[PDB]
Amino acid sequence: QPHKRWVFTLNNPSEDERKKIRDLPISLFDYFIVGEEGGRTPHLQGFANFVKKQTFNKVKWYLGARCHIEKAKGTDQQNKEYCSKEGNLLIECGAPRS
Amino acid sequence: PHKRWVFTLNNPSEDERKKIRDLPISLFDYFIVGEEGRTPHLQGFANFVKKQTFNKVKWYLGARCHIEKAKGTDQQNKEYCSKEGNLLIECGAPRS
Repeated sequence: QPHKRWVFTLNNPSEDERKKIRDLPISLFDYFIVGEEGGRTPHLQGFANFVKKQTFNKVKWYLGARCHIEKAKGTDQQNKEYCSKEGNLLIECGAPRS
Repeated sequence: PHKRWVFTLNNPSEDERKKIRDLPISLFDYFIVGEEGRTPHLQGFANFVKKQTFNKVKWYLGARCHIEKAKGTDQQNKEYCSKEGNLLIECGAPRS
């Protein structure tokens, strides 16, 4: 079952892993935010709200194999707040839908 | 070369709108383009990461675009591009 909204984390991300995420097209998303957190072991904290419904395999293809991804929960704005809670954003793109 | 540009596209194709929307997140520090319009119209603002000049920008945004170097605050061009309030693309953050 594909869903539209995914959350995801990446502990200790490589720079090639950072560029894979930033190299995504702006059109993939209604809303996209990934903050950097932690620097005793920095992890990425990301929430993606895709335009189309996406499948696990497709969310992993886009973000990276090493990401831990699962269906998101809560309002768009709620996860925006969760992802920008250490105040070091890497990517924001779009606007939070309902 | 400059980093900050402004552009319009008069009556812009669906293939022209998805060409602009298809662009990488990693090209811009700020990027906004709203739709305005009886003759609809695309008003944008691109604050790249790298310095780019004309022929680079027009390979990215689209040939028949009307581009030029920007002037005003980034939150000024943001207010300009969202005056009509129908946003197509916002990506990054309005810088210094």
